[PDB]
Amino acid sequence: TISKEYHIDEEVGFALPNPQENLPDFYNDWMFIAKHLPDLIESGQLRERVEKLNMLSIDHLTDHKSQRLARLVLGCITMAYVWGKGHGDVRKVLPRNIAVPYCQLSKKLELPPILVYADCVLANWKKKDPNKPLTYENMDVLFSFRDGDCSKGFFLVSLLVEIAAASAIKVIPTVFKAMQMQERDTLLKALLEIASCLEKALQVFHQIHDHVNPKAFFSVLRIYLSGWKGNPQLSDGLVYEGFWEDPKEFAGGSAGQSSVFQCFDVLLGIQQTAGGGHAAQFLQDMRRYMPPAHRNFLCSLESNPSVREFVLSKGDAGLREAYDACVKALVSLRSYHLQIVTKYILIPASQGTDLMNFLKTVRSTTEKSLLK
Amino acid sequence: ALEVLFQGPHMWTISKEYHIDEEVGFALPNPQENLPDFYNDWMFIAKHLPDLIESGQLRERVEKLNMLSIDHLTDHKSQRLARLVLGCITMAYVWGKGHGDVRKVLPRNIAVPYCQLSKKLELPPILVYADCVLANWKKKDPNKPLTYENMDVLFSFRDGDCSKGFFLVSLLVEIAAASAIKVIPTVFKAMQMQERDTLLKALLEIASCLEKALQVFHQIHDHVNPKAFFSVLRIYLSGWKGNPQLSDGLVYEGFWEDPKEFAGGSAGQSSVFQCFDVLLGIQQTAGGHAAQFLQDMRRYMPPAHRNFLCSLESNPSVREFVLSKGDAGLREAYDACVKALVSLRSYHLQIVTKYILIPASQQPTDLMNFLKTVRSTTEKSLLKE
Ligand code: HEM
Ligand code: HEM
Ligand SMILES: O[C@@H](c1cn(-c2ccc3[nH]ccc3c2)nn1)c1c(C2CC2)sc2cncn12
Ligand SMILES: O[C@@H](c1cn(-c2ccc3[nH]ccc3c2)nn1)c1c(C2CC2)sc2cncn12
Repeated sequence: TISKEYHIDEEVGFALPNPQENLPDFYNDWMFIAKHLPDLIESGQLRERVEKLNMLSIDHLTDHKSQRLARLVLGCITMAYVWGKGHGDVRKVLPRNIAVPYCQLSKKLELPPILVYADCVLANWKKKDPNKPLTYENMDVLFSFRDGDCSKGFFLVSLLVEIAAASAIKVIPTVFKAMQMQERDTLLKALLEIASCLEKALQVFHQIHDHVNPKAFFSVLRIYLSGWKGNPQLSDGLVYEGFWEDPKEFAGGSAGQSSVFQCFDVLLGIQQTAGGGHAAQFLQDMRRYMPPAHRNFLCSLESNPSVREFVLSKGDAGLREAYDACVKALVSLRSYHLQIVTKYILIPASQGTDLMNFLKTVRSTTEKSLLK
Repeated sequence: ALEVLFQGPHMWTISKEYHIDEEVGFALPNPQENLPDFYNDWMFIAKHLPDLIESGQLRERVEKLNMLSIDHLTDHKSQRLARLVLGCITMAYVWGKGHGDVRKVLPRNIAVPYCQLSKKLELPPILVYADCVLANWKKKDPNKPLTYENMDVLFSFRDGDCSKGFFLVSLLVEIAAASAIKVIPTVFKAMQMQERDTLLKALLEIASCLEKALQVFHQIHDHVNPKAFFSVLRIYLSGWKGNPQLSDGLVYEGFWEDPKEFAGGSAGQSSVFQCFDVLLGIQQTAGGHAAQFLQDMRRYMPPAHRNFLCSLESNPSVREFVLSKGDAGLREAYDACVKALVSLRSYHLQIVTKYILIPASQQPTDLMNFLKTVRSTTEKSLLKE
């Protein structure tokens, strides 16, 4: 089994298991702002409340779960401060009373000082009833940006698909041990088990229609997910007052920072990060925005022999069929995702085109990996 | 690799799966000089680039080739030689005499097998540091040692291009630095086991290897001349990523639809220098252009060597360990490694002034800033000035 040092959970996988809901009393001033973003943004009192804060030390965040909650809290406040109401007026400087401890905590956790997928998706959740299962009805997010932003639906549906895909992670050690031991039948059962997990993850995906609406996603949520890397609104980046002299550019929160999807492309030999193209460059850059243990996990998978090369080298139709079942399940997920992105991004934009090409290039690379 | 999946990142030994040699390190040990007779048509062109470019017959000889299958390259060394052969021909075809006329399309009879072999080896279809430096060499006498006098390159671009000097001197510095690679497992085991004296001897041994590598560097003056390097060799090292001569990249006829952009051969693709920055916690790859360039150049390294660098990043921080000890001796040994890197990079800046900066001014920079930023990042990693 996968070492504890990789921080992969048996149940939720790359998601943070049982995230912390509240910070120690020393940080109640941060917690008040973060828990009241919809009202403080709408009223215009948010930027003032941030500017009125006293610079706190990160020294009172003892455990990893408190450090991860503080990252989500500070990250949500930073996005809200920079974008405000999201109708034009951008703040180009992050005050030192928040930027200093944000960059300090970010340096400790080896993550950039910007809200990432690991903050608003992997750590932004809770069970309503701990005795009930991990289903949409029994879950909620810790923070939202605005009322009606569909943040709960967007984040929880991504999280539920992450957990659905995570069921195949435990099969990875079996795949590599079966190749080493030359256990052909074991590798076939293992590849077929991974395919069924990825097929089950596509069924989970269907919930996106019931908890997100195109208008709220396109006109509201999108604003707060935006970063400052190649953005004309902050052409040189953001100033992290009292930490850096020059403004630093960081990419916004992306599902391209999800370790589960990157790990199945690595596992199946789908060279998503190879080729020198924009899609490959983006996905490689997004690894720097993943928790360090999860970034280490992906590299360890790349250090292991190629499952695709092994299957190609065997002249075994059954083994090729099992390998192709995994690849087909990934093409199916990415093809369904493209239809969702057409409904939620492409069509609302007409009532953008680059995101379609990025997803189509990623999907095409997966399709071209089929042995047949 | 399976053990690291079950017990976590731990580099107690350098596995053979990383393709690092005990003697030449990241360089390809004993590279193949000749391809099977099936590829003599490629070999003729590659071995005669100076004469074929100068005569004007080169582009014609490439266009006259029949598309050969990569199926007759069985071993890894033949595949690496074919990459160097095809890569050298591609650079010569694209640039020609290098005085204006560029070819924006690579013919399919060469581009198809080049991209096929490149896809197998997980490297881009452009000449990389691993081709013209790590695989472009041979021992004149196998019984004599790895010294400049007993070595030669397999391919050159033009007569008097100083390719032998530029490539072999880079290679000899690579091998000099490689002697410290075997000390890496000792460093990680000493930190795990809390063996303070062992870690001190290990850090001092790495420093002496990096100090010996600066002495090796001095040979650059005797085998390279500024005029030949600036007016000739530079042309053939140029790539097609952000180049105004091939603004959209190169067309790899019969392999890709759109023209693909790839960066030219760079010493920023050297795994030995990147691995000592990773080992010493010099965050060379951590938002600026210099950091982005060095991270991108990892995609141009052999896959096993790219995996080696990420495995080093997965292991605990030697810098954090040394900082946390309040031990002047351990800090002095750590600083000896960092100082040896600052010394190398400072001597290199003087070489780049002599070979690039001054020749550029004697005619009717961004690379200076890149090197200065890399050197500054190394200097700022010193615990005590
Ligand atoms: C409202 C529905 C959704 C929309 C509009 C949407 C949109 C997008 C966009 C625009 C990208 C491109 C990267 C970027 O610009 O950040 C992307 C990438 C991606 N999305 Fe979604 N997404 C949706 C739902 C989901 C869900 C539920 C998941 C499940 C985890 C998911 C997983 C991914 C993955 C893994 C990528 C990276 C590329 C790939 O591996 O195919 N998406 N998505
Ligand atoms: C004729 C002498 C030399 C010149 C003019 C020269 C020039 C350059 C240039 C222009 C770069 C910037 C990157 C690029 O544009 O691709 C560079 C980087 C570099 N060069 Fe050289 N070089 C010389 C000799 C050497 C030798 C002998 C080595 C030994 C291995 C070496 C090692 C490096 C390294 C490691 C880098 C990456 C940046 C760094 O880590 O400091 N150079 N060089
Ligand atoms: O990649 C993120 C994203 C950016 N945009 C976006 C970016 C640019 C845009 N332009 C016009 C619409 C639009 C939407 N949507 N989603 C994302 C998530 C974030 C929590 C981190 S969760 C998820 C699942 N599939 C994608 N994502
Ligand atoms: O990075 C490569 C390079 C580019 N240029 C260059 C780049 C821009 C220029 N502008 C005017 C002259 C000129 C030369 N020199 N060297 C390089 C090597 C390549 C074989 C792989 S070997 C080596 C050691 N130090 C650097 N290098």
